[PDB]
Amino acid sequence: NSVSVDLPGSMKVLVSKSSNADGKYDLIATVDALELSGTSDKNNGSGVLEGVKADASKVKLTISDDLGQTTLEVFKSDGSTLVSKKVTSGGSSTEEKCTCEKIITRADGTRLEYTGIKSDGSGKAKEVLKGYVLEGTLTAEKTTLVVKEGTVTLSKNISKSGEVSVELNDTDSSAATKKTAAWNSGTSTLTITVNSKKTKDLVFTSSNTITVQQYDSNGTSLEGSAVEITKLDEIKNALK
Amino acid sequence: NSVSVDLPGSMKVLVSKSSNADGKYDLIATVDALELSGTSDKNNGSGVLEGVKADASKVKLTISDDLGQTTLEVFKSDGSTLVSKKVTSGGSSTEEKCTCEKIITRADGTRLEYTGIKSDGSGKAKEVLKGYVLEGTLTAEKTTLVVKEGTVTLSKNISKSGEVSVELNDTDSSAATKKTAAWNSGTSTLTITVNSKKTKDLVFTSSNTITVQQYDSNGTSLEGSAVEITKLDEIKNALK
Repeated sequence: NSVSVDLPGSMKVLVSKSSNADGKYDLIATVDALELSGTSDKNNGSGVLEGVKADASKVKLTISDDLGQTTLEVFKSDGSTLVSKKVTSGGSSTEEKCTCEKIITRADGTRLEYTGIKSDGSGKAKEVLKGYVLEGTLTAEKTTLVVKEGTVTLSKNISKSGEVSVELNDTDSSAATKKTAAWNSGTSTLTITVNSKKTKDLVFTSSNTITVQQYDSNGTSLEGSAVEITKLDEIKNALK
Repeated sequence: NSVSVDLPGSMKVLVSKSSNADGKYDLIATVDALELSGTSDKNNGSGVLEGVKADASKVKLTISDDLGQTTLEVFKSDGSTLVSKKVTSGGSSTEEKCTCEKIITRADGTRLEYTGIKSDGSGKAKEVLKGYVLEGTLTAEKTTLVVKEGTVTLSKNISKSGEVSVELNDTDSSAATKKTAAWNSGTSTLTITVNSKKTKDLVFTSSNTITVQQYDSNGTSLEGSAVEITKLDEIKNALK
């Protein structure tokens, strides 16, 4: 049947031995476990092939009419989004990608800074607050800023819709110092529990601030009043 | 005459007191020492203004019909290139920019890696060679990779067209240890001169390699034969 043709960048394209009704030739080529297929005016392997990934991508392979340069363009589920582009024009090959960044400046002065936003909506994220800085990552679903203290990991998740929800995971094994948190979305309050007893209430206010309130030894009543967090060290302390 | 209108992000737009022939109003607004002007169906300041920078930019200011959100889009000399975009929708304002990257893999395995490519064609650049790594910057005119040794700075410039040209600047003041280089583009050879005497010949080969040859004490004849550079330390030595 078809014949294989060698292409720069260690690629290979299959082309039919004969043409079809309208004089065009078949082209079929596998690109890193993706099957591209198309038609061509010629029979030397040049032309345009196309295919899709598992994420419903749109891959376009363009082999120059003289078989000197191969252009592999990746596209989203629509085929109208220049994600990445690899051009092998003989000996050398050049790969091209792009990243974005978003700086949100809230009225009170606090900020959300997103760097290296991939085309899949992910990247690195940083929240600048009054007195401290939280760091973490960004996905299409949520920004996650992480604070770590000992074996405790506090995670503040800002949903794409700007919703705020906090969780806490402690790799501590002893059920005498192990912390376990519960989130109340109505009061935006994370209640920590150590040894079956409530211990601390962390409020993530509408002012983009965090307040700590301690429970009494009984584990049922809040003592004193809440206190605004002024520095990262105080959050770490609240996680101790 | 006109009246000023306050806009989120501490902006102000001037709008004519009366309409014109076709019922449209004038809008004029200065944005960080750029004058934007346009017409509107309304008289509350909403609408589209436009202007240009010194670099012949194309600035588009769009004030929502209810004066709640202001979108400032920057464009290149053509007005069809989304460079940057700042949206102030009330209390908070979000600024958006994008960057790109290009990885060139030469046949021999050496690479040119460009990160953080601004819209003006500039960014950071890195050349990966066989045994060492050169670092530097990228502009629309040339990539410049810099090696530094003492008061000597060697600069290898890869022109946009891929041309290679090397220069050397020594902040050394004494004309007894001060190095001064001369570039021969036919032989791709940089000849260093210390104390009026030729001392070293650095050849930047077509193999993406550097070779060092030492001059004899006389300063006219090349001794031994050229030697390929295997590590950054050897380049630094050649610059000593």
